[PDB]
Amino acid sequence: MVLSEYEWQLVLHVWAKVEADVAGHGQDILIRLFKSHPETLEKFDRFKHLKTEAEMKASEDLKKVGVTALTALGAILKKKGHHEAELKPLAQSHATKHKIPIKYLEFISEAIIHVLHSRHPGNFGACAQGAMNKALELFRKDIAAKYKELGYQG
Ligand code: HEM
Repeated sequence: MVLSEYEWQLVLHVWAKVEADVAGHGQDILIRLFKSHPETLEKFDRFKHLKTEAEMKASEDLKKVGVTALTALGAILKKKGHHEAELKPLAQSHATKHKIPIKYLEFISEAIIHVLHSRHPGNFGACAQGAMNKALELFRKDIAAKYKELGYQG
């Protein structure tokens, strides 16, 4: 699949809103992920004891993890599908070290869309939601290919 320039511009326009406060957005996204899919928290060896939203919010270390993830995602989205350099090390760490199934990337894609819908309806209307779905789907498909190259199904 490919995104049009129109679609990339919708994706990057709403992404600029995230950058007003990446840490706050990442906190919402991670908490959404963990509460919607408690099994995902088990993958974070440093944080798997933080089993409620109140505990999650009170860890600056967890919020720094959120910043790291969203900063990397922002850089990937700005490659507009020419993102192969950014994905090889990311796939290697998530396939082989963190052991993240592709389905968990579908979960965090869901959480990202949910948080953007909650916080930025003025720039996350119907067209922008479709474009972001496609951009994150492309990210997951390209990661899944790199998983396969490393011998992991995902
Ligand atoms: C948009 C999707 C994601 C992006 C861009 C992303 C990015 C990153 C980056 C850049 C790092 C630090 C370098 C590395 O270890 O590769 C990291 C660490 C990590 N990621 Fe991801 N990630 C994503 C999704 C996920 C998901 C869904 C999970 C688990 C359900 C996960 C689990 C982890 C863990 C456990 C670490 C190590 C955290 C720590 O330092 O304690 N990642 N991620």
